[PDB]
Amino acid sequence: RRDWENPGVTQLNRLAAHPPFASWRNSEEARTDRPSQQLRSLNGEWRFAWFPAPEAVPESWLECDLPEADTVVVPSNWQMHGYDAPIYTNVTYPITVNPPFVPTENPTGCYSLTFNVDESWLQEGQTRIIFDGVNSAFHLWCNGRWVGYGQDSRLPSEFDLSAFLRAGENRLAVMVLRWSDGSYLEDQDMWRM
Amino acid sequence: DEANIETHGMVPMNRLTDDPRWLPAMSERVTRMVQRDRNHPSVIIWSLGTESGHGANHDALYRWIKSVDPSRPVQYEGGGADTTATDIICPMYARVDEDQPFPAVPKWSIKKWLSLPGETRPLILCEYAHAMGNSLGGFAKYWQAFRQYPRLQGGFVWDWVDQSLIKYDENGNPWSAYGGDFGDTPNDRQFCMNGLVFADRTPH
Amino acid sequence: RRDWENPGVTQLNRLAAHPPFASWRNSEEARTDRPSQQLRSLNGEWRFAWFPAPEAVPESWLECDLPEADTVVVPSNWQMHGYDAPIYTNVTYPITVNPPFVPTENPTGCYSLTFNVDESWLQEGQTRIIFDGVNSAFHLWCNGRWVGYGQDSRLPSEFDLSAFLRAGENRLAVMVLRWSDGSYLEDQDMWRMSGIFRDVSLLHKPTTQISDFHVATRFNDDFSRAVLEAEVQMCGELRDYLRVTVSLWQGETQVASGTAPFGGEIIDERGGYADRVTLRLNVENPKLWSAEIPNLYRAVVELHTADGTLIEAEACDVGFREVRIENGLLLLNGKPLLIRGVNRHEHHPLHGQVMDEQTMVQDILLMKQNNFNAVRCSHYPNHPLWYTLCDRYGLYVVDEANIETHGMVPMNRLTDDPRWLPAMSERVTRMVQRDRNHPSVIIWSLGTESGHGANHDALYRWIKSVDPSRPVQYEGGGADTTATDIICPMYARVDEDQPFPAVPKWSIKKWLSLPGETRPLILCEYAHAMGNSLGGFAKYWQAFRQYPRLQGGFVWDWVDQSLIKYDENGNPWSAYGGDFGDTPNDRQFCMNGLVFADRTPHPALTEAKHQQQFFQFRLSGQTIEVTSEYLFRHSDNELLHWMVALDGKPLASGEVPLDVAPQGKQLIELPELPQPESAGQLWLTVRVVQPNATAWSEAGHISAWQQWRLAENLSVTLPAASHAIPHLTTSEMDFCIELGNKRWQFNRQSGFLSQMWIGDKKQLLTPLRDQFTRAPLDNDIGVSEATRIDPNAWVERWKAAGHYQAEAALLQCTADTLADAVLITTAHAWQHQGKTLFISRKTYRIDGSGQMAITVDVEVASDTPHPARIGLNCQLAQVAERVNWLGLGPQENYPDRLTAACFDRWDLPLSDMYTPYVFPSENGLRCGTRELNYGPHQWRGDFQFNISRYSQQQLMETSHRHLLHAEEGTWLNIDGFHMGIGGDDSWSPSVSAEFQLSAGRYHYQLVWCQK
Ligand SMILES: O=C1O[C@H](CO)[C@H](O)[C@H](O)[C@H]1O
Ligand SMILES: O=C1O[C@H](CO)[C@H](O)[C@H](O)[C@H]1O
Ligand SMILES: [Mg+2]
Ligand SMILES: [Mg+2]
Ligand SMILES: [Mg+2]
Ligand SMILES: [Mg+2]
Ligand code: NA
Ligand code: NA
Ligand code: NA
Ligand code: NA
Ligand code: NA
Ligand code: NA
Repeated sequence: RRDWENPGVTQLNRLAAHPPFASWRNSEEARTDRPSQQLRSLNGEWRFAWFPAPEAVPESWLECDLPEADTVVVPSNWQMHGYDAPIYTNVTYPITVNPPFVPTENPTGCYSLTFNVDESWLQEGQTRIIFDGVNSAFHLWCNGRWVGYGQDSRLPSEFDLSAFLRAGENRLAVMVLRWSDGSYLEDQDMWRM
Repeated sequence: DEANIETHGMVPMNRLTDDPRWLPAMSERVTRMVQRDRNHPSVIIWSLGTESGHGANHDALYRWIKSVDPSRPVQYEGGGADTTATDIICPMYARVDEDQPFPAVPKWSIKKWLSLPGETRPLILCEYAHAMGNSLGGFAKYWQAFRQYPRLQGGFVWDWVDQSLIKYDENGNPWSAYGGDFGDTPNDRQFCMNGLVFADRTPH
Repeated sequence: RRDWENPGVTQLNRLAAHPPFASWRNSEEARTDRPSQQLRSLNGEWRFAWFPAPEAVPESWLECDLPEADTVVVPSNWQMHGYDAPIYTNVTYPITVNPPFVPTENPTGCYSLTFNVDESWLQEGQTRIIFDGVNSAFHLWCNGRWVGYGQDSRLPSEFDLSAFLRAGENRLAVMVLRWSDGSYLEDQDMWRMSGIFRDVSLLHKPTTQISDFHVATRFNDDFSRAVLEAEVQMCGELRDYLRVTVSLWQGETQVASGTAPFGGEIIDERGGYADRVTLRLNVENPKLWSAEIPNLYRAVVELHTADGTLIEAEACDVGFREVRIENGLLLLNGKPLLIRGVNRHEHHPLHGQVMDEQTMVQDILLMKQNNFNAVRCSHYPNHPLWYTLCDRYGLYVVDEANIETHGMVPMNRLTDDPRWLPAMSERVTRMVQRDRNHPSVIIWSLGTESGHGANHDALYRWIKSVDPSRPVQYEGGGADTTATDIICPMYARVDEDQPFPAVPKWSIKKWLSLPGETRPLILCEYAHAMGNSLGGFAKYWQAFRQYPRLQGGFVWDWVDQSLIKYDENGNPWSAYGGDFGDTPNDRQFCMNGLVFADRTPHPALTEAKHQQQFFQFRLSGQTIEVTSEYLFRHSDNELLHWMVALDGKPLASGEVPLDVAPQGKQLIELPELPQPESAGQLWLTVRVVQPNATAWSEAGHISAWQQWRLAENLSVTLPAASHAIPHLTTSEMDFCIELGNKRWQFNRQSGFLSQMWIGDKKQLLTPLRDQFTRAPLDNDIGVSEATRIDPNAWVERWKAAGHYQAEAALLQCTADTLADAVLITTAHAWQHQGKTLFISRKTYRIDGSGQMAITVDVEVASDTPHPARIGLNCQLAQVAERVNWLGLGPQENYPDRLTAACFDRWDLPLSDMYTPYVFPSENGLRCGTRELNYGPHQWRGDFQFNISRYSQQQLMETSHRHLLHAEEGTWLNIDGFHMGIGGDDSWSPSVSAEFQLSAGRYHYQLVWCQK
């Protein structure tokens, strides 16, 4: 399935959209808008590898960090890290106009992260992952198992990781595609990253 | 608040937005936006996106919003700035006194646009006074009209900050780069710099 | 991927929807609409194998026929071949409600077809396959390779097989799933079946082709001039030499034509559509289309080169008509319509939901023959041929999207969820893209019973934007939401409000004038014709005619959804909910039609025909005023026949040609009617007859009728004096009376006439007793179940009050000898647990002439539920071939459903005095009867009666008509009064107050004698 070349598939297993949540367990913290122990940020150093196309991504990556990958800061546009060139085009699409298809040479960004989750999250409640922005489409894996897929580079994509998380170390695998059928709806006059 | 939808490069511009096949993809960019930001008081108007012509998908989504959230007007400039999918006449670069009668999507003088037969909507340019390089000549002409005409309620200058990027030379000294400076081609060169301030926020 | 449990995946590799194509390579064949060599049918014998789930299907099936498979005909529903059971459920979903998931045990139908494909089809062009209907989802394979997937059981799914085919033998494998996420949007109240129930075919199109085309017709103020606008789209390589020619034909005469190269007008800053072209043809004095005169033109769309070389041609029938709502009225060609509509499901007693041309033609003819001019596709796009037939025969059509989520809680849980907007949009948009060129379709419907959600508002606007030529309606959420141009309630009553919270059903007359309301009102459903129903139908039509903005409605519904099953002896019988083991099920609720599944009319059909007549009549003196309700046609195929009779005895008759303009009037002066030579009531009956046969009716067809009482001469002459005097004999247990060869016996213990003798042959099998109950009609029952009682239903109120258990208690029984007669006086009280329900006081006067005059006076406790009837009954020993009566007929008629019946002398075989409702109940009643004759018996008076070989007891104890058995003798029920049957709906008391027996005291008299 080349879900990234089908406008009929804009996501897979993605949760419903909603207003900003923090899941406070103290009304006074909610009122004052202070931090919430139930909302953790995964921003920081991640592992990253660049590929010319998704077909070039090694399957071992799903359950094992790629030795040749680099440690980079997230969030970020990989063009700003020098992996490939940012493209500045106004009206004309950066790829051949042939919907819903995109170029076979599709820059793929493979992000990964090893993290731990406090025990209590594993015994009760629902734990979801929130990607406020991924350009322009991606597939998600947690501990080697496929979780979901999502499009639209400017809105959050959320997925329930409750059934995927384990005690100790967990690993996220995010394969980001530069181009997708979603690109046909994102032809803004700005740098294409 | 504007939906992440722009199909400017299509020919015609509404080839996708008038196609029911793309209604699903388009609807999610609109509906998920409203679901996320509808509680923000700062958001006072919803936008269906930009430069995607005027397609039947815009009308459907326009009505969806009007139904889901009647507290905010909905605007969209595609297809002539005054279609059935916008509550506000929101032209891009329409001039103060001079008409630009392009076929199908003319940009009437804003003073004239307001009184076209049957027209009663407020007019707020979603884009005007292209601030590219040494620009903003004639800016005062817009504000004199905004103040004299009740229904001419302003607009949004294009735009805030230059989209120039930092590159370094041999001596590791930084310089502002634009289209094509990364080997990117085809590219549109300096057309990515239309701000009132430099990328570092230094005022023009 | 479990695509069948993902509302985000409604298809894979499916081609865009479009109007009917045939890819003619000859313009003349396109014009005449003859067959096309480029459109083959793959209908016929296929290979089929049934599996309990998709995971049980062997991979070998993808490239090799399964030996265990059977050869079956396609199209078809596999439940009809017996592979599994069809399920009948109304509102509750046939599967657990857990969107978007379905049962793991999901019946899977594996179809396959080995067929040939000629090399010419593969050497060039595009070969695609078209599945007109697959219920409810399927994956497709061609020569072992996966092609695509499709959902929405009521619209065609097309795929390009150009790259999968080979010259010679090919094999298609189709895995059909019974359940899918699509099922959540298909909760219509009908049998739940599955399979490839619609046509399958192969269509060859050129590389450069016509990919779509829209036809529009706009007019000037008086419709004296029209402009036909045709937008045509193409696929393939764009070239300057390409051209499109749209020609309009009226028979073999080309009336107009237009040619132009591709390239539309500039649309936006990026230009226009280079792959599109709009042709505009001027048409002077166009012949207008309507259900009255279905005038049609032929539009031929030719894709060709600059100098005339044809690439391909498509075409359609064009009906010049304008549909618009103005000032609160729905107008057709500038005239306010009056919809005589009916809801019609696609149902066949043997084939299930497979539709064939014969059946469709038979339905249309019956509909038009019974004065219907409109039909609603309840509740999904129909078989494509349906629209073509409606275009040609002339019926107004409401095309409806296949969307119904009745079983959800609340009803709009999915339709208000943006996550289901994609699935919903495809059912609406693909429908419009398919049927937008059919003139018969005058209104689009967004579906039914799915509440009102934001998705409806979005799609409503989409249609309004894409096709401004037709109004859009939708009843969900209150029938008057922002998603409907027409107030279209279901079962809203005429004068009575039903103020339900949130979604009240206002009296239709009240609904129109609610503050701020200005829209027209047309019920999308009314007069629920379930079983013995349609009582009160005349009230709706009187309102429709008096109020301009009340423009009709669609009766629910056309045909009973019963299915044929065979007994141990191989004889067929009609089955309903649960008869296939299906459970849960909603029993007989699937049978609400005006006609039986085999299309035999129910008695109600005639009441509808009469009320939907297109000619109205008024009588003044000897002048009959005929008014035409036709909006466009003159009465050029009608003659008025009149007849005057004295109590059934023809006095005079004649004929007069009708020449009335649409909405015009005609005065007909009847000649001098000579006074009768005897006493009695003179009756005038008029009938509109169509001399000539038509495309929908045969010569001599009766389209309308009406009756009037003329002069009446009350009899004042007393009977010839008798010399004989009946002799009264008394015993401890009986009061016997004898006169000549006749004898009467009254049981002194029961107080009823226990026997009568002609000569010395017994006349009764059961004593003549009072009866205050009736075998419950479906309307009496409502949704009351034995395990789920609804206390409000009439049957429940009667049961709770003990009307069915009441025992007659003798209060009096005397006998007096008069000058020339014997007088028996009786009095009974029916009590239930100390409560006196009824009191019956009678007198039987037997004179020397042998006549027994029975006088009855009944008292009804004001606080007991109003009784179903007030009469007498007995089982006669006689079993005669015919029934002759002077009263309303010839068909079954009840107090609130007798406008269609006429007063006259009727004679029918006993069998016709019984209406075979699949679910047995009180039936066959005839009202306003002054004389009844059966065998040597004659009853005179002013009563209601029904007569058959079935007792009320058997009828109420029997669930299916094929289980009834003729009892000994003939059961006779003679009522002085009978309650209405109702029908405004069949799930709440619907009998209007004026037809309820609430007078408290009743009186009636009957004379029983021998002829
Ligand atoms: O119409 C427009 O004009 C600007 C030109 O700089 C810029 O491209 C905006 O994104 C676009 O909406
Ligand atoms: O409201 C309705 O009433 C009918 C009852 O027989 C039938 O279920 C229709 O499909 C439904 O729309
Ligand atoms: Mg996609
Ligand atoms: Mg642009
Ligand atoms: Mg699905
Ligand atoms: Mg229903
Ligand atoms: Na102003
Ligand atoms: Na720019
Ligand atoms: Na009316
Ligand atoms: Na029903
Ligand atoms: Na005539
Ligand atoms: Na019964």
